[PDB]
Amino acid sequence: EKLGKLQYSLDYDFQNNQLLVGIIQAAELPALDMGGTSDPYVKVFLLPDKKKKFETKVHRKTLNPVFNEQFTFKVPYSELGGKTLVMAVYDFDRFSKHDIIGEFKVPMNTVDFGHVTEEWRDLQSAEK
Ligand SMILES: [Ca+2]
Ligand SMILES: [Ca+2]
Ligand SMILES: [Ca+2]
Repeated sequence: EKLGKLQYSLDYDFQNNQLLVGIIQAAELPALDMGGTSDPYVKVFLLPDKKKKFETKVHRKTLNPVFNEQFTFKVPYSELGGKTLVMAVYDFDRFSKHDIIGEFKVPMNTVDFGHVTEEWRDLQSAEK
């Protein structure tokens, strides 16, 4: 199974003291519907609390979508280090329980916050 990835561009602005989470694009995702398609959308939040749980616009009928949506969490830097950033790209099924594509987590203590960390990180298979 070709499980795919999500590219992000994540920064912290120290004049306002806020987190910044630039969700760019996903590539090569599995089809979870009876026509070889997916309806992808990213659920974007922070551990362990879940302060501002976000949802991107749904890009219906594609396995390679482009979101371009920066999600801002207004949190101080001493509280940010312990918190771990989650992105879970989901298939929208309109009526039934929404079938997960996959997910990964990124600790803020591993991110060096000089400018912007911009990288492709891979989506691992979730059973949710
Ligand atoms: Ca589905
Ligand atoms: Ca669907
Ligand atoms: Ca379903």
